[PDB]
Amino acid sequence: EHQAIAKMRTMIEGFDDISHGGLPIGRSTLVSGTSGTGKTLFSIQFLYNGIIEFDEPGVFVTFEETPQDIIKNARSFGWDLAKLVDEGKLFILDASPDPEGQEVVGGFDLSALIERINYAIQKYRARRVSIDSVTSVFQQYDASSVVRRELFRLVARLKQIGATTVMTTERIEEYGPIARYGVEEFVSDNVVILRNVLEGERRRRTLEILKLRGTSHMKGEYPFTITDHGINIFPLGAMRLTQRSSNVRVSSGVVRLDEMCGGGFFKDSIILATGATGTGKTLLVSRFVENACANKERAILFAYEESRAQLLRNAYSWGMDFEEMERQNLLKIVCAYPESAGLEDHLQIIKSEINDFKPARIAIDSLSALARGVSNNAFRQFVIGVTGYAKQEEITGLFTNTSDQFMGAHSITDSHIEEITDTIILLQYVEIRGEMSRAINVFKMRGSWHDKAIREFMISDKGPDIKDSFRNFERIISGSPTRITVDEKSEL
Amino acid sequence: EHQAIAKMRTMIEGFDDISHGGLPIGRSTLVSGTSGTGKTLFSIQFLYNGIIEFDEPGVFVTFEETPQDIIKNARSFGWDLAKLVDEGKLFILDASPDPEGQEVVGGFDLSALIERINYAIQKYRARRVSIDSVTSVFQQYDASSVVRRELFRLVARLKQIGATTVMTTERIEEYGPIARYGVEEFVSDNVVILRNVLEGERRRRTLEILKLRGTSHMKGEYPFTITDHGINIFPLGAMRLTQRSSNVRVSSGVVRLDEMCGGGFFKDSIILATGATGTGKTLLVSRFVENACANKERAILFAYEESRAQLLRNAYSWGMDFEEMERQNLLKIVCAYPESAGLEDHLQIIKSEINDFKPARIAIDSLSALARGVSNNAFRQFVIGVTGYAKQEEITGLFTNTSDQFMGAHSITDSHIEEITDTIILLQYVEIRGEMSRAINVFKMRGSWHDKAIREFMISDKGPDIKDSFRNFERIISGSPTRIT
Ligand SMILES: Nc1ncnc2c1ncn2[C@@H]1O[C@H](COP(=O)(O)OP(=O)(O)OP(=O)(O)O)[C@@H](O)[C@H]1O
Ligand SMILES: Nc1ncnc2c1ncn2[C@@H]1O[C@H](COP(=O)(O)OP(=O)(O)OP(=O)(O)O)[C@@H](O)[C@H]1O
Ligand SMILES: Nc1ncnc2c1ncn2[C@@H]1O[C@H](COP(=O)(O)OP(=O)(O)OP(=O)(O)O)[C@@H](O)[C@H]1O
Ligand SMILES: Nc1ncnc2c1ncn2[C@@H]1O[C@H](COP(=O)(O)OP(=O)(O)OP(=O)(O)O)[C@@H](O)[C@H]1O
Ligand SMILES: [Mg+2]
Ligand SMILES: [Mg+2]
Ligand SMILES: [Mg+2]
Ligand SMILES: [Mg+2]
Ligand SMILES: [Mg+2]
Ligand SMILES: [Mg+2]
Repeated sequence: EHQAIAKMRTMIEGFDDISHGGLPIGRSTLVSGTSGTGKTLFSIQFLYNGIIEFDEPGVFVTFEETPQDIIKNARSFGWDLAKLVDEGKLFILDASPDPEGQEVVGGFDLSALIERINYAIQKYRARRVSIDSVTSVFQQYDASSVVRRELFRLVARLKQIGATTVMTTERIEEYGPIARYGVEEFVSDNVVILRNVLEGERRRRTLEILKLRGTSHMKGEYPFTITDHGINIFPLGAMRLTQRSSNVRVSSGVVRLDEMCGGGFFKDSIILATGATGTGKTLLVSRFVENACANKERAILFAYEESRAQLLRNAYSWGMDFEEMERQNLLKIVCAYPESAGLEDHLQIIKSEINDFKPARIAIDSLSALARGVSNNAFRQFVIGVTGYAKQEEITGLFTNTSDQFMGAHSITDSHIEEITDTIILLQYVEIRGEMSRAINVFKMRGSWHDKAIREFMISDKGPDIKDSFRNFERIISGSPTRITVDEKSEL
Repeated sequence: EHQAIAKMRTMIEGFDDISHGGLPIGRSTLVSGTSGTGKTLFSIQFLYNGIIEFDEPGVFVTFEETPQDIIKNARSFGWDLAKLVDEGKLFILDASPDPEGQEVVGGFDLSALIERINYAIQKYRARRVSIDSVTSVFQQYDASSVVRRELFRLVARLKQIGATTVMTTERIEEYGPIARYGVEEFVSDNVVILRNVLEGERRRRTLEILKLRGTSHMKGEYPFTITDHGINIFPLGAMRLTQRSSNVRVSSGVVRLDEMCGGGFFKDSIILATGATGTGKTLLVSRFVENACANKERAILFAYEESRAQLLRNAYSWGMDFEEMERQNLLKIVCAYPESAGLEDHLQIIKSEINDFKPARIAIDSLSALARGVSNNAFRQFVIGVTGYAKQEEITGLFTNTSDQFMGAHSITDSHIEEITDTIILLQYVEIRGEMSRAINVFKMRGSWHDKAIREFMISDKGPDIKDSFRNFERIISGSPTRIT
């Protein structure tokens, strides 16, 4: 063909993006990674989506796992391969060793296997093939060279057959060589590397497309998660900067604030409330979530610091009843510890919820909490995730950030996310006569006018009351002001 | 001969400057890298260019990839090789192994292949030769010493024949030995290393001319990109300090601002707009991007923080009308997340757009965003790149930076780009009576006078209104002045 290689869609969520269409038709993609990375799973999701979505027959060749075990473990994702096998759509060809015994199984092996495969393909009219762990085959007594040739033979005979194949391989080091023999990376046309990176005591899964001879692909590692739906990849670096923006306004749940914001937050906008511990971020959230129920809209509240019990105790105490918001089915509370998983897991958790509850407002009490430990880049990436997800989804996001130091805060955010956010509400402590009073400033607002006032405010059972600025002070921001004016009133 | 080693141009963008001229004639250059680095694409771009620019025949010896595949793959970049083959300008010598099977045909191995490569050179009057993955050949069962002889012999037969060769090898360690057997390094005259260095979930491609017997060449790694047009290297260090410089002015889209700058910006200049989050850089960017259209001059606005939609929104609330700008074909919006690529790539995309649109003004909203995560050195290199480019293309550039701390920032740029810039507009907050007012200062202008006052300003639908300075205050730069009555 006078054309540049074409790709078969895998349908594995996110992979097709990273691969600019899927896998090159007629060629073999090697998928390698250490133990428990998702090799096998990937190979099955590949054949499975083929059958279900394009009615393209597949042949799964297995060297170590038993056809029963393969079907069985597939139920973990709601896949009945047993049924597909029956309908002649899927054909697992068992090439594993019988628990008994026979020697010299390396000669005929490949050859007899190739026509076994050939016959299978020809037979069920298959378009997709998966060979799970070729590695275990020469794992009989071979050296690099014997591996290089044997491989080249199977890739080649397979290519001639016209099958779009996925071959699996095991590794021993997360970043060491690509595949056991350091010979496979070259013999294959395409190379994909699945990583199960430790780092901390957490494990981050990532997928990289090392090379796709003939075409272009995204470069690098992409975090992904195995779920009850298989491999789910998040091309955070593929998400486009083309989200929608309306001048539609919506309320903060605190009128005076709405005023300060030029008349309520924009519907399309990511909000951030910062400030030292205890200033009142959670309050503005509660009042923010509520406001979405009072108007009969749906809102979720992912809290990483407090519980569902405490969030309800303190919320009632500020006048709004979360209980009802629940029953009526307009408010949904999540709750979980930042350590209960890794950033890639949370982002998905979040994305999930959002799909089943279709919120109109979303609040994440404390990003500063999800930044506990994680790397700064890994974090920033996460923020783009949630942020960028809700933004294109016309969801108003309110995020919290506790400043690492009360009073004297020289930077809005310690993780520098400032640029990623549309609106920024600042809460700070002001020392005024041996007493600690709050201040509330609408630091910025992208589309609106807002008010440049550092208004003090109080919290009570009614909630937050926004009073007036400290016009007669110098160094408010510092948290430790000073009074001015030296002329009271005298005669002429 | 009696003179300076002659060099054959590769025409591979940027490589000839790196190698000062091209690849040494009649000698063979070793090119190694790990899988997916572009070894093949290099050796094919070598022959392919020889044929298309110089009508120099080429012979492509393949040891693993199939001839039809090598052809097919090249379509990636829009290169019909089947044709070049059919016209006799290129010949793909298929030396790979039989898919079927045999083991006693290659007993005259090395020698026979030399007579085949040799017969082909004389046949097609080949000048350039690419041997792809010689490595896999001895990948049958050999020891280092055995590889140093066969390699030597070959290289020699081609040097005798007089062909200028490109032999490609494969590595396993991005920074370990140059080739599998740590023997090819020294059997070749030239060594070029291709690297796909990971480093933080992102890959960066670099090229390095490790050695070139007999001549000089640029030392160290240069970053490259494999695009639709093949390899493409930016010799960022090879860019000289030879940009033209006029005294002609241009407006900032804000009269008063042009007044503070002694009559606006200099056409040939890099302007920096620093300020804490919210101060108003984008408001300035927009007004700058608009002034180019009113003058019927093209301008590109590379956004990395907001969107085409939002920008358009916010632009509208400040007056103007980005919509019209677009239609009229006077303004172009880009948009992309820093993460949506590595610095090397972004640089390109930018370069790219500029070429297809020939803008008079460029605005990169938030350099500070581009600097996210990357290394400071790799970032400086990026600024020197974009900057230097516009500076040589007579393009006026407005770059934006957001300081990490609002108020009291003690340096214009955290990444330290100040020196690389001609003019620096600075925006800061100032606490006046429990309120947050703005201030704008033309911190520096290399060829003009410019006002030295720290004037306050408001943002209204109409736009930015530069007013008067805080004369009766002390420590305004501290963010929290001290009104002295
Ligand atoms: N329903 C599920 N939800 C979440 N994770 C799961 C689920 N099922 C399996 N997993 C995870 O995926 C893993 C299975 O790995 P998998 O069988 O895909 O291939 P592998 O380890 O790459 O290769 P191989 O097991 O053949 O050596 C489990 O170990 C577990 O970590
Ligand atoms: N009924 C109430 N009356 C007066 N003040 C209250 C009442 N409830 C809470 N507060 C005040 O509000 C503060 C609680 O903080 P809040 O729930 O707003 O979250 P935060 O400051 O954002 O984050 P964190 O509490 O984790 O520091 C307390 O410090 C307290 O002074
Ligand atoms: N049109 C294209 N646009 C962008 N990138 C491309 C395009 N075509 C190929 N690529 C990229 O270039 C690479 C090609 O590498 P190439 O086949 O030239 O040799 P190699 O990777 O050095 O060695 P090997 O033969 O072992 O793969 C691909 O892996 C891919 O990342
Ligand atoms: N319609 C408007 N009317 C009055 N003021 C506005 C209006 N729109 C925006 N503003 C003001 O302008 C500021 C917006 O900043 P701008 O869009 O210019 O970029 P920035 O501050 O430089 O950077 P970033 O917003 O990415 O942090 C807000 O802080 C706000 O005070
Ligand atoms: Mg707290
Ligand atoms: Mg709290
Ligand atoms: Mg390679
Ligand atoms: Mg190659
Ligand atoms: Mg900013
Ligand atoms: Mg901005």
